[PDB]
Amino acid sequence: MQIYEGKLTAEGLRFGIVASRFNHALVDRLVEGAIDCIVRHGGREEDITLVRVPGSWEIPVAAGELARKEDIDAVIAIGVLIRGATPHFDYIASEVSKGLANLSLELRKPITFGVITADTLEQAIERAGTKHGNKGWEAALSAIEMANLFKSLR
Amino acid sequence: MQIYEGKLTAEGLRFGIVASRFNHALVDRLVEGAIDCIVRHGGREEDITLVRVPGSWEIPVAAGELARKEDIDAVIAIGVLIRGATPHFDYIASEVSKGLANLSLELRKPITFGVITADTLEQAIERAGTKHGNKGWEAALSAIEMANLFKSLR
Amino acid sequence: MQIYEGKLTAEGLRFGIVASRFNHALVDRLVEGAIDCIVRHGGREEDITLVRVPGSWEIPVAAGELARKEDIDAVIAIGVLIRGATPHFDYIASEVSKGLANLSLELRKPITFGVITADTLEQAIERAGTKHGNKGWEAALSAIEMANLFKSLR
Amino acid sequence: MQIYEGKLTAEGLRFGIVASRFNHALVDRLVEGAIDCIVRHGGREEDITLVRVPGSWEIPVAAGELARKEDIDAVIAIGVLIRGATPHFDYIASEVSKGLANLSLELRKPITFGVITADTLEQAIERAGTKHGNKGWEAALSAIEMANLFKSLR
Amino acid sequence: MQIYEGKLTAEGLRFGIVASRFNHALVDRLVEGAIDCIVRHGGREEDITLVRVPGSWEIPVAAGELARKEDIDAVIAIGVLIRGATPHFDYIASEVSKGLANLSLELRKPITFGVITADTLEQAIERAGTKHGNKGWEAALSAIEMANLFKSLR
Amino acid sequence: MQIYEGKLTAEGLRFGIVASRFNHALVDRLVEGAIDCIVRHGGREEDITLVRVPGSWEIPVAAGELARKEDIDAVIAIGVLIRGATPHFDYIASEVSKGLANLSLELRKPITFGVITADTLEQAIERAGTKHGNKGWEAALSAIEMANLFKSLR
Amino acid sequence: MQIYEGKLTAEGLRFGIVASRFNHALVDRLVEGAIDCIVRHGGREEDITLVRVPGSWEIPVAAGELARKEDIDAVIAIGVLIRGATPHFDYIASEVSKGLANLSLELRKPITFGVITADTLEQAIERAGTKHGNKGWEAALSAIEMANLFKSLR
Repeated sequence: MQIYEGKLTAEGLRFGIVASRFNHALVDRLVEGAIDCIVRHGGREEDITLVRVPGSWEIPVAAGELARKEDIDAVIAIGVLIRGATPHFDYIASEVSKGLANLSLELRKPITFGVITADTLEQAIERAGTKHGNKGWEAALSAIEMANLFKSLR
Repeated sequence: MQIYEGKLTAEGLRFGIVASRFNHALVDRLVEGAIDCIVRHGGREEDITLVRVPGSWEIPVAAGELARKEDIDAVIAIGVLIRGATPHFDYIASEVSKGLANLSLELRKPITFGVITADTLEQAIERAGTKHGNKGWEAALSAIEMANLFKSLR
Repeated sequence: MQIYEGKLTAEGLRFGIVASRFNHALVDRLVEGAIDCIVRHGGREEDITLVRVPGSWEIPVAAGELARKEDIDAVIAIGVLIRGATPHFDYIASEVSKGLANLSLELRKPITFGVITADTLEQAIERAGTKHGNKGWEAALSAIEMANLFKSLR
Repeated sequence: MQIYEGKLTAEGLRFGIVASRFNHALVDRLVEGAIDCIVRHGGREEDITLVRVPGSWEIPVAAGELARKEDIDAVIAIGVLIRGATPHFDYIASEVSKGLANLSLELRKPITFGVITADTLEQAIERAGTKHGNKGWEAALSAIEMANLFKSLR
Repeated sequence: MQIYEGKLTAEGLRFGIVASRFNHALVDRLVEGAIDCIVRHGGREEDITLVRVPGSWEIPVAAGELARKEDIDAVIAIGVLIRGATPHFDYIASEVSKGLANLSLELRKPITFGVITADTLEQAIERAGTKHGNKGWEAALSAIEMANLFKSLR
Repeated sequence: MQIYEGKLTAEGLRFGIVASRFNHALVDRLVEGAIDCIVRHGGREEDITLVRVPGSWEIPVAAGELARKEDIDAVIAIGVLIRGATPHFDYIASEVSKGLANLSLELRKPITFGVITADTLEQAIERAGTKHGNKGWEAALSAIEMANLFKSLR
Repeated sequence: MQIYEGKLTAEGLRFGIVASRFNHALVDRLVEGAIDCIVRHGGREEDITLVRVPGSWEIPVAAGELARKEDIDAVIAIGVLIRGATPHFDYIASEVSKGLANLSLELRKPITFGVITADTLEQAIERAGTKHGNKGWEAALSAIEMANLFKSLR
């Protein structure tokens, strides 16, 4: 059988991170976790490009610029959405996830989903470096794997 | 009437399988079922390409690379999503299904959906080689049929 | 006012029918109804092309091949989805409807929706040749009208 | 500041109306409303093109043909969907709205949404020329404004 | 086996329609439906004879005159009965259905039943061109089939 | 289309009225209403023939004599049934309506149904010249229309 | 038949608007809506006369002065009443509506009713440029139609 897979060593890999600023007390923990994952898997901090945008709505259009760079191997999208009183959350979460997924297919380049979409603040806290882990660290680990996979698959 | 259909013998057919790693104790049973269905329908194991990706989110972008290969007749997407506490599942399930369906139409090549989308762990276990069958085996059987069909349709 | 409309006589019209095999005891009644509608409206059975696929998921990619044929005036998509225990139904029904609607716009050719999307088995039986009619007959009648319409509109 | 807006006089404007036939006792009041709004705003009835299609599902593909005409300034989509027993309504309403919205962007031409999407028959009756007005008349007024706006914006 | 059936093309067929005036806001949609079905199946509008009578009670005696015409191939009976406070409805619906059924047998000529017999106003509205279709259109389609059938059977 | 209808002017028309005597305090108001309708629509009182019978049961056999007269253009049947304690009402109401409907078809002559069939005395009072109108006036108006119709239809 | 109607183009039309000041946060949205409706239907802002009065009670006497002007084609009355704790609202709403209706008849000149009469503050907000529209815009549209009508009717 032909088997393709990505290892988890990040030597020589170059990452773009797009991180929104809303809910920054939680997004900043996700960014810390993504950078930590990259660096302790052997990626250099100098080969990370960090783009900041105001809210999760603006993540896609910035990720589309970063993922078009030839010297970016994968993009990690980071943000925190917490449901408020209206259906606003539904439309933002829907379009942020659709836009990143579409951009990954269009550009044929891994874009990983480090965006929390929580009903409650407690759930967001749990996923931003407390009892359910750190979704930024997880999205960066996925991006390492996918960049390594794409060195033979793409 | 002109009637087009695919038979279920897999001699000479070449398959791509993209299988995510999350929930691997269940995904691995789906992969076993897909390979068994191919091989005991006459397909050779050497004509299977298996691509591993970290999560269901990353299945589409890998399936788009595999489906673009001229020597792949059909792609079988395999993964297991189980709803958690937040709406995350909804956005991942929505984009994985949308991306695979879109890629199948864009590339005019059968891509079959062996991805469980369960509300509970019990429902995923049921569909991964226990009391409700094996969705990997089912998605491979669909891909056999579709690849045969496309020998005259495409 | 300029008024465009399609009549319901099917002389000289050529139809493609894509029908899935899952829930075949019901889909086969929808296929009977579509062929009967075409033939008793004056269409010839020789000018029907029937393509079988395993499940509703595979309808779109087969319909995209049939709709691209220059000698097919309209495509009728036929299948039966019944909700199960998990959200699987939602993702399949969503992508089958999206893919067919998208193909119709991309290819500028009528593709009619004879796909039952039922919560219960009883509702599917009602719509497959019993007390609420036959959705295959209805989708064929719509395709007759739209093909005649497009003789002047397209 | 530069300010662009459309007035509501319809002299010289040319409209396409696509109206489905299902629920025709209500759709026909919406069509009456749209024509009345155009004509009493100064538009000529001869400058209306009316296309009939069988159901709301078929509105998009017909609107795509009408909106491509160089001599059509805006398209008004008219139809009535009323929820039935199954989830069918959800998929039809979803793709009709998606397809019109997408066509408007692709063709860079206003397409207005005079499609009722009601849970009950009572709600549809209210919106088709009774206590909550006439959605046909409203979609026509929007299309007059948009066609005038696009004489300077487009 | 000898098989007799009628097709649904209406070329050269000549219809009588008897339509009562009570509940005319609904009956008039049934009449619209019957004429539309005839005409778009290929029947000429000039070959329709429309007789108006005051109530459903008077439909039979008028249908008896129309069905005796040698140049009428089938009669379509159209009316709307809605149950009131007394048992009146029962006696009217009973004799209207009995009288049409008896006339069809006595005159050996198809007479189709496009008469709504509803418990509620809502039910009548549903059946006169809204969510349960148009009983006029249905009774016309039956009369087209029956007139064609009788060209070989009678 | 050929269109047959009756106007509501009664000049030269000749009517037979058969009215029972039971519940005469109510039937006599129905008779007043029928004569008033005829006369103020231009019919002459001299061209009315009134036949009295004891009960609603006897209306049909008397109406069959009046309808056979060559110089009677239409017959109006008038009576009031009110449900009692036993099923008697059901059998009388059933046979009176059946007999009148049958005679109209046999004799090919309009016979209109001005017979109240009420569950309560209050419902009969409502329909005999109070809050729900006068069923004798209504049956006479129907007979005027049908006699004028039959001048061209019969 | 002779048919008189007003179109909705406002070229050359001259309007008087009488608007009270109580509940001005809402009345001022109604005034914006009336002026916008006039101007975007082709009326000139220079041909509007606006009269301010303290409360709805004072609208009639000011409207009677404006309606008597030979160069005013129609008057639009604008104000917002919201029920308070006492029956005061009833007497004010009753006399404002009576006075305007009476003046319109006495002076034979259209006076349109853009006065909200609400039980609650929420209902007034809904009708002053939010979810149930803008009653000032609606009263202006009615005044445009009636002024055009009276060019031939008066």
